[PDB]
Amino acid sequence: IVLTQSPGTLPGERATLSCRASQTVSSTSLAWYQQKPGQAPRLLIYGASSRATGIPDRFSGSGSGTDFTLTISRLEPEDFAVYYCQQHDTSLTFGGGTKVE
Amino acid sequence: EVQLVESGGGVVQPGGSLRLSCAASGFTFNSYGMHWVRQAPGKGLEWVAFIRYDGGNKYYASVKGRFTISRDNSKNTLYLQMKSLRAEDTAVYYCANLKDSRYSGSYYDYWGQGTLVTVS
Amino acid sequence: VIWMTQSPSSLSASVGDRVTITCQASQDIRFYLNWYQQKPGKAPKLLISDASNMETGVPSRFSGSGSGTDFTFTISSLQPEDIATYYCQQYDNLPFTFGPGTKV
Amino acid sequence: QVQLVQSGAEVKKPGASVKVSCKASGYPFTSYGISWVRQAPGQGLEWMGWISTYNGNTNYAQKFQGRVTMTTDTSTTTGYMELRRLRSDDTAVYYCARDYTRGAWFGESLIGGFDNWGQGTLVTVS
Amino acid sequence: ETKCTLKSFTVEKGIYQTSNFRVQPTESIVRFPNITNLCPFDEVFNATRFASVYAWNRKRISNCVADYSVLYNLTFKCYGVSPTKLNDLCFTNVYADSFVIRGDEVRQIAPGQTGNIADYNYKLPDDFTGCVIAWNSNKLDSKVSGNYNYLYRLFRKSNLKPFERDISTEIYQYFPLRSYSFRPTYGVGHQPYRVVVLSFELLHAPATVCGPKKSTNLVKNKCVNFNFNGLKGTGVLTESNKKFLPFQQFGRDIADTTDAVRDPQTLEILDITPCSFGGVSVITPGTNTSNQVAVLYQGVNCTEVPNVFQTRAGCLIGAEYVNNSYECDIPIGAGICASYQTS
Amino acid sequence: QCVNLRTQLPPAYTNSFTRGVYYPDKVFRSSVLHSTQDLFLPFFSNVTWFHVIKRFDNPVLPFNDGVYFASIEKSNIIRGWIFGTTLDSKTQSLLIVNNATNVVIKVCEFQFCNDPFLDHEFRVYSSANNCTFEYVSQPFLFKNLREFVFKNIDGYFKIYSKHTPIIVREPEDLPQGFSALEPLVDLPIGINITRFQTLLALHGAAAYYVGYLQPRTFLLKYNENGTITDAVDCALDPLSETKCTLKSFTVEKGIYQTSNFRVQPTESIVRFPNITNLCPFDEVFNATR
Ligand SMILES: *[C@@H]1O[C@H](CO)[C@@H](O)[C@H](O)[C@H]1NC(C)=O
Ligand SMILES: *[C@@H]1O[C@H](CO)[C@@H](O)[C@H](O)[C@H]1NC(C)=O
Ligand SMILES: *[C@@H]1O[C@H](CO)[C@@H](O)[C@H](O)[C@H]1NC(C)=O
Ligand SMILES: *[C@@H]1O[C@H](CO)[C@@H](O)[C@H](O)[C@H]1NC(C)=O
Ligand SMILES: *[C@@H]1O[C@H](CO)[C@@H](O)[C@H](O)[C@H]1NC(C)=O
Ligand SMILES: *[C@@H]1O[C@H](CO)[C@@H](O)[C@H](O)[C@H]1NC(C)=O
Ligand SMILES: *[C@@H]1O[C@H](CO)[C@@H](O)[C@H](O)[C@H]1NC(C)=O
Ligand SMILES: *[C@@H]1O[C@H](CO)[C@@H](O)[C@H](O)[C@H]1NC(C)=O
Ligand SMILES: *[C@@H]1O[C@H](CO)[C@@H](O)[C@H](O)[C@H]1NC(C)=O
Ligand SMILES: *[C@@H]1O[C@H](CO)[C@@H](O)[C@H](O)[C@H]1NC(C)=O
Ligand SMILES: *[C@@H]1O[C@H](CO)[C@@H](O)[C@H](O)[C@H]1NC(C)=O
Ligand SMILES: *[C@@H]1O[C@H](CO)[C@@H](O)[C@H](O)[C@H]1NC(C)=O
Ligand SMILES: *[C@@H]1O[C@H](CO)[C@@H](O)[C@H](O)[C@H]1NC(C)=O
Repeated sequence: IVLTQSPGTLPGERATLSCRASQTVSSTSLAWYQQKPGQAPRLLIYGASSRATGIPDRFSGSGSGTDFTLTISRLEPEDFAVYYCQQHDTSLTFGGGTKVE
Repeated sequence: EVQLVESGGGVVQPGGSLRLSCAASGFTFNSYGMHWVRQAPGKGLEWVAFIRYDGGNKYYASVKGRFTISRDNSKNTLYLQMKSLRAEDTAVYYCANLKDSRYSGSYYDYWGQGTLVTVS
Repeated sequence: VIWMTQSPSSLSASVGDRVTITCQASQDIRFYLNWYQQKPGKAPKLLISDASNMETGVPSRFSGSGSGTDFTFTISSLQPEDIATYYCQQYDNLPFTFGPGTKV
Repeated sequence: QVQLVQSGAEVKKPGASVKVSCKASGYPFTSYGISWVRQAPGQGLEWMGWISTYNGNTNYAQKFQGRVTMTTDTSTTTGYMELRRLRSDDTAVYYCARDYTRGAWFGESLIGGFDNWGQGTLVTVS
Repeated sequence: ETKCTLKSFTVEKGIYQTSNFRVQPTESIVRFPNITNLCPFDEVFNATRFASVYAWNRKRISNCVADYSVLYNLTFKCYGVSPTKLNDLCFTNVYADSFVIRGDEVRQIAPGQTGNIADYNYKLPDDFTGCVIAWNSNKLDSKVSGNYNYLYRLFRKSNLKPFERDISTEIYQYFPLRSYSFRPTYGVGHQPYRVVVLSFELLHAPATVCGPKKSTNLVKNKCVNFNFNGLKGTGVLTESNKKFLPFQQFGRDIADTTDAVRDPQTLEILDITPCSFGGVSVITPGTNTSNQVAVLYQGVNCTEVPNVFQTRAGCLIGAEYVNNSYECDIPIGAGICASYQTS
Repeated sequence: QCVNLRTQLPPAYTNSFTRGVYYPDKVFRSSVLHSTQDLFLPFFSNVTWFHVIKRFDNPVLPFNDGVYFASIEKSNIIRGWIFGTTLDSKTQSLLIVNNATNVVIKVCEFQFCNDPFLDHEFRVYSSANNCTFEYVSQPFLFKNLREFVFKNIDGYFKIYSKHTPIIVREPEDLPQGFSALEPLVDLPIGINITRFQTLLALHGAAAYYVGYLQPRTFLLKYNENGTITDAVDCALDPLSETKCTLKSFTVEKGIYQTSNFRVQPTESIVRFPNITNLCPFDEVFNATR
């Protein structure tokens, strides 16, 4: 399944990131990741909704069908990073990646 | 080649006794259990007795209480001691190693030629 | 003690005919049955073990099957060399027993 | 207190193979699987494959089906990956992660993601 | 004490044994092997997909440590067993049966019950031993257009036997299976529930699944009550110079007495002795002259017992040792005698 | 695919002498003589000698009450064993096979080949059905002398083993000396083993020996480091009997009473009055009134 993200490139303001699948992806099989410069990616959202342990409450995900999003209620100086969407409904793939700037 | 040779047959009187023996060669006699089987003229095969490889446990058929089975693994010889012989015990006595996946474990089936015992 | 019986006790067949012999146990002996063939003046020869396993050297025309109490021995095509008395024997438990014997 | 520690950077020639290790601690090794993901300079995350630490079962991405081999050692609680026939296009940072997306005992999909990641091993081909 | 032992309001000059010195244990040292392999409950309960009730799925659990805390931590009804005791039981097998049903059908997953699930889809035996766990999965399984992936059997010519499965599609003299069609707009009774039934098999056989155990820290050079992986006893634990083989767990003396053990977690060898003990004797002049006494602790060290003199016979307390020499009066042993002297 | 690979030769025999002693339990003992009763290979017994040279002995043998197995080689030809009853698709069988990196032990309904072997691939069986047991660990396996004891008690298949280097002697017999076998693995399988067969790998010379265990009493000597260095078979001869009674590998000059002589009965004699009338219980219990 192909995952397309937008915008290519997007403190204190609300941010929204989108990920659209070419095929239906179960909520149980979708997740979001964050990658800071010089660091490995970390898990933020799993099951399309639940937060990973250690993740601040300002991070929340949701969606259904082919349309899923990740929302940051308020951008902090440390929230400027590249975000990725993932699905493992079929095999396992990652999206192109969307940059917050 | 594998051989089993019965001997000690002959003619005895009722109430008498006779000791039969079977000499084994060509195989690991001392690792196998052994059977005695008899066949009277005009009849089918009748199982008589069985002894385990170590000469420990013994089993008997119609003959229990009269016949005793034993072996000597240093001579590769199987014995059958028959006491209180009756006219009904007239038969050809065979020693055998019967193929048995449950008790003796033998994977090969061997028979002797048989020795005739007559009681009269 | 498990009692063994065979049927028919005697059968008449020509060369090329199909021959079947039935062995029946009074008790369930699963698949622990031996089949023997005895020619006059000779010790019994084992043909089949564990109900259906053929002994090495036994012609492919011989076969058998069955489980529990009802077992069958078959000769797909009787040969002139197949005239003998056939016995079934159980070794599920001691004492071991042979059937009456079937005359071919 | 889960940690994943990978080997340092390697430099290889075209046609050579590279072996990348990942030492795991802070959790029961046989309760979680091991996944591998690589990231080339300027690129996103590409999945290479997965291995079960419990039964040795694997699931590889088609791209590396004939090139990558994954193994585990439960006595040293360490994962290993080998990538054969390296090309210049294989220059990337190779990461290990703890897998909670597929079960190690049953092989069925789980509700989760890759939570713990190693620091990444840089492999250069030239 | 001496007067009572001898049944006399009078005591003659001499030494008498009246009692025994024994050191009591002050702690409880419990040691077990640490878990290396754990039962995959996580991979059963946190699965993305559950089987249909008409075709329920069985996963086998074996050769593992069964930690049930998580199930308590997150419907939970146990039959024949308490949910708070599962942590200290062993089983020969554990079987997890997973399926999806309606909320109103949850009551059918129990022994002695009847209904179209109990009778045609998933039957438990009247003597069922195990635990039934269920939770609301509306957020995951329900769909706006309707989730038709989950099916149940409505028609059959007979009822099921315990743990029987029937997934045939033969036409009933009707098509035997019908969809649930789960939706987020349904009331609770019609919402989907994920059910996992944990069957506990107990046979006259070696266990393959056991829960974990409580343990404490190791204490040495003190009198304690100890248990090393079931190896019970009381005494003082010390290091050891014994050379155990790689497979040996404990050792015994010539009297077939356990005198050393291997620690389950540190794999070190510890020596074991009984806590200090010995006889207690009272040394006294005749009560017609004096009521003064001295007490000898036989074979005991003066620092173990709690005018203190240490002799080969034990620790003598209450008598004053002098460097003089007299004829023996009340003998103690090893060349030492006691006497009542001049105040 | 099963491949049918011969003539049948008579067995050779060798002298076991003092070998086959294993640690009876997992208990440390030291500086002590311990008396135990268990299944041991009898001292100075007759052991069957098989050859792998163009002849490859691999017959199906009885398991009886336990098997002592030993082999001497360099090429690692003997790599596994099959244990079972009918050794076909009708029953569960135990397959133990070693390879370069690990050992695989599994119990399944295997349909074994008429003459099974390894070919470095498995040509041991043609097919297998639903397995009940699986286990994987490290490999079990001057010339290399490898000795094993296989016991099957209360469902547990217990394996003891020892590996030592030996000097090559021309007679190519069993070496003298005392070496105790340590426990290797204890498998909770629960199957009935009555027959076994040795699996050879093809691609050299090797030989192996088979003996059978008996219920006997032994006196075992544990040294300072809890190692068994000697043993006495209390049922070998009158001298060993005295040594066991006096709990000493050393007997002082004198006369000792160690046992009892007793003649056994040889016949069963049953004598009752000759009565042909049967007791009328029927006419008491089945009465109308
Ligand atoms: C259990 O204890 C041993 C030795 O102390 C240690 O090496 C091992 O890693 C521990 N296992 C776990 C899961 O912590
Ligand atoms: C399912 O996963 C969550 C998140 O890691 C965990 O908190 C929960 O305990 C797991 N459930 C079970 C039964 O393990
Ligand atoms: C007790 O002491 C008195 C002297 O005060 C003496 O006369 C008497 O005989 C003594 N009695 C005994 C039993 O020693
Ligand atoms: C008594 O304790 C002291 C002090 O530790 C020690 O030096 C002495 O040898 C001990 N004597 C005996 C009999 O234990
Ligand atoms: C006895 O004399 C020694 C010196 O030789 C001294 O150390 C010790 O304390 C004396 N004991 C008594 C009771 O006077
Ligand atoms: C080996 O013998 C069997 C019959 O028992 C036969 O089916 C098989 O094809 C033979 N194997 C080969 C390679 O011919
Ligand atoms: C069997 O052992 C006996 C000693 O009891 C020995 O005399 C005999 O020669 C041995 N048999 C063979 C074939 O070596
Ligand atoms: C040895 O057996 C194991 C388990 O079947 C297998 O994974 C491994 O590749 C085998 N080794 C060789 C050299 O075949
Ligand atoms: C499963 O095992 C049973 C014996 O208990 C056997 O009859 C059945 O055929 C086996 N199933 C399969 C698919 O082989
Ligand atoms: C194993 O042998 C025992 C004793 O004869 C028997 O009772 C048991 O049923 C056998 N097991 C099997 C599977 O045949
Ligand atoms: C016991 O082991 C030590 C080495 O730790 C060795 O020096 C000593 O000789 C051994 N004792 C015996 C009787 O073998
Ligand atoms: C039967 O018993 C009677 C005594 O009551 C005896 O005289 C008779 O001889 C016996 N019969 C036989 C055959 O011994
Ligand atoms: C009574 O008669 C019946 C019928 O013949 C029989 O079955 C039963 O055993 C008899 N009862 C007794 C004590 O003989």
